[PDB]
Amino acid sequence: KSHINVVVIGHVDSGKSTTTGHLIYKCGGIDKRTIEKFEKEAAELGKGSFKYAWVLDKLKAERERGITIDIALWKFETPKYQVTVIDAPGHRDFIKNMITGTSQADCAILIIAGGVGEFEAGISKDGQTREHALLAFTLGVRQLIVAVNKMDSVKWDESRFQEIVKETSNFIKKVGYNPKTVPFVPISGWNGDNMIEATTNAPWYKGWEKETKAGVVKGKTLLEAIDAIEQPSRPTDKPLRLPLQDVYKIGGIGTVPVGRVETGVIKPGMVVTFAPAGVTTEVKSVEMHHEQLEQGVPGDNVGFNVKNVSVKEIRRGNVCGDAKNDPPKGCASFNATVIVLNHPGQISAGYSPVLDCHTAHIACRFDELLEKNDRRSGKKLEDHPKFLKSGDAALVKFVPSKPMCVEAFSEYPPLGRFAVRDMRQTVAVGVIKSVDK
Amino acid sequence: PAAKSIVTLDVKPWDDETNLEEMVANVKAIEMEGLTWGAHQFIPIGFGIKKLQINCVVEDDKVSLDDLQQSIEEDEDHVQSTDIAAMQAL
Repeated sequence: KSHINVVVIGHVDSGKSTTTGHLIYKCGGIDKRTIEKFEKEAAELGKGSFKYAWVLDKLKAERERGITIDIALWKFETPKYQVTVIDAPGHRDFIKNMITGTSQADCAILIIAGGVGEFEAGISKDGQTREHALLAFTLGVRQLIVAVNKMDSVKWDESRFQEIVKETSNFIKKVGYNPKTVPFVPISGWNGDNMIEATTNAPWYKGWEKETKAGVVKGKTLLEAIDAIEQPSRPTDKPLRLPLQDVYKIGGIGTVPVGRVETGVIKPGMVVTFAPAGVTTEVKSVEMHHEQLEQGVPGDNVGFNVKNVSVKEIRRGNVCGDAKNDPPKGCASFNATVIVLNHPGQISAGYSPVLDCHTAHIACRFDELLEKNDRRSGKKLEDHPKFLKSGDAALVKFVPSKPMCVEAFSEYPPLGRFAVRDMRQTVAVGVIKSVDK
Repeated sequence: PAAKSIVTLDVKPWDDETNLEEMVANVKAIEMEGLTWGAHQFIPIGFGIKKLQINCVVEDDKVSLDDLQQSIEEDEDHVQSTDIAAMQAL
């Protein structure tokens, strides 16, 4: 099965975590042993019958106490895909992680509460949910699924669902998504309505639909909507790009850089170059985990041995690529479309905050505010704005304070998106449009 | 109730000789209001080197992950760097 990443977003009262838990649980994504002990307990409480939601509550408690073992990532398999899901945290430091993180989503799932009060509270202009949707859209997550949760709280009323769909369509349209390409699925995460099996509580519901470039796709459940995600393409054809995370000196082996293959492929015997270091050498061997790989592909976090290089000649932030196939280089400057997030203040030329791009952490000057643009279309609205404020989209010329290797987002996505840090938060997100190498 | 997030951090040593038991002990000794350390394991990353993968549960309003990472990295004798491997809503 092919693999895809999905990010679930929504207001704290949307029930997105309960919904996410149900999917993983009932799609065989949870550890067998874990489920057994929690189901056994769930049964003991009464005559035997138990709700899946109770089992999830017990797991949540174990996770909260910091007992649950292994990485904080949910995974499950649909008929067509192996899915890794990120149930977006509300933590303010997650913003930078979403931008520079390794697991970029192929589709976002916006969970919305159907209740009158809870629905309005979730589509607020200044809400964290809109910020996550805006970030997803900005970073190129073009596939979206909307699940209207807690339908039981509104007695599965068709009018209410229709009004929610209309208001939510306006909400996502303003962010930038085309509502016609988005399935709207009424569900009850808690009860399992329209999750894996079609609901029996809404005779009027005929299913969801979405327009694609080839036609119209329809289905009934949220699981079907996920399976309907259009197959994403991987960067295995592009030249190698491997940002360094660490570098080690192993006696008898030599220098061993470690990082994630973002684009292209790395193989032993290959000749590579490290920018902006300017070092070129042969890849002796490649290892991942307990195995000696024959090749590292996009997504693989690998360590590799290179010769005639001191662990001091290369370091974190440098980028490794093929020496002859469009080798990476440091830049004199780079232009990027910057979307200013909600933060108190105004940004003027001269501003020099720290930027996080792939594994680079370098202060870069907003050398010139080239234009202010209409965010969704990118159309230039003004030449040389005097300052930028929350909500603005603008083309900015950046000059790094230290040697730095970046790429245009359209060419090498992982090296073309960045987060701007200041005032204890991410104040802006950038997408690199051009680079002066 | 206070909003929380689960964070999985990767803590990397200097080489294949770094004392890993001391490395994780020093991490777990760090105290922050709203911070609870969770399970951990050592994962091979190649050539004999092993990284520390450790989970923690933090109260969104009280714990700065930047500050936490910086504090862990003060242990220069054992830690080369830290990275956020995963973040999930609780």
